[PDB]
Amino acid sequence: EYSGIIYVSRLPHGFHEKELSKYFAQFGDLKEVRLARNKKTGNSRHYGFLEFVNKEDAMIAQESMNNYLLMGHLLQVRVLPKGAKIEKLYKYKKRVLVEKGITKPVKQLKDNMKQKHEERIKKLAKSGIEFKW
Amino acid sequence: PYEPLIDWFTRHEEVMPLTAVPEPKRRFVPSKNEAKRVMKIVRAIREGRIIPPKKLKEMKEKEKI
Amino acid sequence: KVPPTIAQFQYTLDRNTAAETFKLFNKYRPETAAEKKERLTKEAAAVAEGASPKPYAVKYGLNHVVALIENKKAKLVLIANDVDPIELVVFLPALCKKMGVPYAIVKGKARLGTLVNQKTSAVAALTEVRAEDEAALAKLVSTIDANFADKYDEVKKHW
Amino acid sequence: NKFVRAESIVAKTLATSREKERIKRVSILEDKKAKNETQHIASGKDFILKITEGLIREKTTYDGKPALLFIVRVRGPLAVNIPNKAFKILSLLRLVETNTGVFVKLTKNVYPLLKVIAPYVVIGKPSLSSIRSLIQKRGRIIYKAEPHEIVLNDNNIVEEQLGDHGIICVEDIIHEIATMGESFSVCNFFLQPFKLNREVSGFGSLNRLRKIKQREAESRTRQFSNAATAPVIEVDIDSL
Amino acid sequence: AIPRERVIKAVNELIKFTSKPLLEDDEEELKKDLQLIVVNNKSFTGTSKSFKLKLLNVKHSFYKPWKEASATAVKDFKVLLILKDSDIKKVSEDDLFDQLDSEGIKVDEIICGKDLKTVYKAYEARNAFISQFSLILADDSIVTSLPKLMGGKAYNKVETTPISIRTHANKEFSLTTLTNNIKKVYMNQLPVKLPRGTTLNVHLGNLEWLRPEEFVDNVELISEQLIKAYQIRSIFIKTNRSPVLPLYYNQDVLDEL
Amino acid sequence: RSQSEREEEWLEKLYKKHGDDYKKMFFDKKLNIYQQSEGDLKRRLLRWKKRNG
RNA sequence: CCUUCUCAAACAUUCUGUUUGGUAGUGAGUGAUACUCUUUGGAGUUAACUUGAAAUUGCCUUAAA
Repeated sequence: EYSGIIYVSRLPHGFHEKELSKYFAQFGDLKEVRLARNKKTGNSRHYGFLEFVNKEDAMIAQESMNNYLLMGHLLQVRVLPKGAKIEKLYKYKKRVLVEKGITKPVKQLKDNMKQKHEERIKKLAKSGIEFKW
Repeated sequence: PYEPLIDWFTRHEEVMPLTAVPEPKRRFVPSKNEAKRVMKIVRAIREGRIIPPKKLKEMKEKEKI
Repeated sequence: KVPPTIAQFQYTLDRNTAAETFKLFNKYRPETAAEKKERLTKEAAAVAEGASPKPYAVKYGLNHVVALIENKKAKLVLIANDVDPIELVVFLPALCKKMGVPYAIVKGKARLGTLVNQKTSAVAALTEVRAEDEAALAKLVSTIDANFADKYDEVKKHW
Repeated sequence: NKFVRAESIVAKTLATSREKERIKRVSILEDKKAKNETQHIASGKDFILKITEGLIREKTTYDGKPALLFIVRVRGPLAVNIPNKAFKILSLLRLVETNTGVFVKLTKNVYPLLKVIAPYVVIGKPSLSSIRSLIQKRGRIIYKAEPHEIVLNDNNIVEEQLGDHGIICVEDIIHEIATMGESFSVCNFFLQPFKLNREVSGFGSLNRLRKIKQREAESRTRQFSNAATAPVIEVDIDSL
Repeated sequence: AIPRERVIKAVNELIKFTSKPLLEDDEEELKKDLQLIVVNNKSFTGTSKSFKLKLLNVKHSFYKPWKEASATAVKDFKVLLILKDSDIKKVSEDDLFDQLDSEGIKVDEIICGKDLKTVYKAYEARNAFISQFSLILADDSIVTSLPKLMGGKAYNKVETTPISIRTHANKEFSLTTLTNNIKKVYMNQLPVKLPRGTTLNVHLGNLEWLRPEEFVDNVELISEQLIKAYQIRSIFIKTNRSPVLPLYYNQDVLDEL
Repeated sequence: RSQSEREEEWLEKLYKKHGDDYKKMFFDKKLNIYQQSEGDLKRRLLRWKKRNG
């Protein structure tokens, strides 16, 4: 048997969750659609999972989009066996760096840097390379 | 009576072509018939037989008014 | 009913695949009589008063296409499904399969003729393509293979 | 309704994302320029591009002097849905309907909006003769509830409408619009901007070819720079 | 400036390390031969991660030895020129060769933004074409469009990323401007990126390149420019992840944190 | 017999691009648009020279 | 099945030289040990390489009808 969950790959760039929901909403009703995305960057990975309320809608979508060509990408859609419920898929967005580690006093980190430089000199001496300062 | 076809011959793809037929130079060389036609048109233009397209445009621009 | 070789046609490509194939083919329309004539006249005029690369066009002649096939030069072949002398095209699919050249069956010979400035073209094939469309050509070949050989793997069976 | 395919949806989404990125970048650059933090930007001085027939490109800077401009809707890009940022600007000028055009006063505060709505519309400075012809050929006056949009017909109607500022005839409105008059803002809003007829306005054998030729010429004549410091493109509105 | 004795000692130690007591040169010929200097700073250009390249002035850039010594290698050094569509027609390969053959430098190919978006659109083809060239020169106008057309993979390395080159004189395109700017870049500059991070690295080339004394002079010149540019920090001369050799020690920068 | 003006001009380019090195002329892509053999090129060059300096 | 942010100034005006500014990207995978950082949990930098645009889940309406 097959479940309502569907796995779709080879998604063209920019084919986000909203577009998938709008396109697949014609085939009955879709329970939920999720698209894989990277953590550091919000762009999708070109593959996601969508669930259908009824198995007939899922099979119809799979048949229609089995090898559909979409602007240079031939979409491949598979119907998972019975069960195999979709797992979590966070809606990752662009990550912007935030600076927090400047609380230490400058005087303390000065001595820390001096000690680190001395340790580095000792280490490079231990590695078989003779050097000073 | 009614049975599916069998690919006994088509099962294995043909790795090599059928006939060598060494390629002629014309395939790797610009067309000679086009050159002959161009030379014929040049001769016609020189003989005052074919009006060059630019000359036709110039004449028509004066005309129609 | 009809023998397995007959009814192999009419199992054409889907709407999207056929549309994409025709869109790709429309970028390589051979120059019509007027276009070639004007180009030749311009060349003559330039020569009168005083190095182009190989032109790219779709090969469509039945004899020319058949010659291109069996030499593995052709990459994609389009076959009309409404050829009145069916014997002229019955052997084309099997010959292409034996030679391994990707092939497809399209609806209507007039559609093939339109993209080659002809009333009716029995077949339309591509030999060489520009580097820009090479990736597109490979993608179309893969899509056609997936939609024809696997989807219609029984096209050569069940009379 | 009719089935919607995936190709159109994907194309629309990509075009909308590109337009949104362009608008965000342009707005951010303009806001920084207004703040006078011009230390690190591509360009600070404004630029206006004039394209005319063969085609000749002229690049000129924008000064603070007021100027008269005419804007006409273009209905482009093809697969770009108007974003909210541009939607608000279009609604403020009530130019949503295609082929619609109105007269606005060129000012520094209006340059960012013109840049934002640059691809959607075509702008330029019409001559006095063109303005007079446009005003005297088309017009609308809202008449009494007032669900009627009857075309301008009588001079006495002009007296009834405004009256106070000496606007007693269509020529008064023409002078106020062409010249930098005090009532330029008031008359323009009440003028119910014109609904210019479409170019081809036909369909058929010859009409299809003419429309195809016009579309081909439009791409060459009009371009979408999409640059952050894209100069405002101006064409000869007098021809239209 | 830092004494030249320390740099001499560091280069001598690198020379000793390069030699130590399975046919092709997989990674060995590049691991113990590459010369680079690591410069530390307080979040180099932390405001934004721009892909701007800084062309450090060098009396004897590695480009000439790189071309000279690139003959005996599988990878062949090449120069890529990218110009706007309008000016590509005016630019001629024969003229470029004639005006550049005297100096000895050559241009392998000339490309335009139109080509990148049509023939090199494919990711595989784009990667194959970009990887061929080691030096990339792009017209100042088209550098902003290049990242979108050429993707981000080419920017993962200093060699692949484009380098801005001036080609306009009096606001009008001038052949001589490009002709001499390419020469200046080739034999009078050293590109280097400005990463959005504390660490900064400059690739000085292989060890067999410009003589150690010339290498020391180049290191001193680069260090002077870096000091005059940013509030840099401890600097080390390093081979491929080999033991670091400190060269400069900045302390006033810490108090400014 | 005589050589055409275009043929004479092309032979002049071959001459004052390579001179007498027919081997180099055989690989001259710009001038040798038609990949003619070395013998034909040398024969044409000799014929042109016989009627010129 | 739409195409991609194709330059702006100061000096010098030898007709191009000096200085500045504008460049936020398909993803996945492999991988050579240094920088700081806050002390903890890893945040940003640092060689090199494979890829069919490959991939199994990181907690406005005349391209109208």
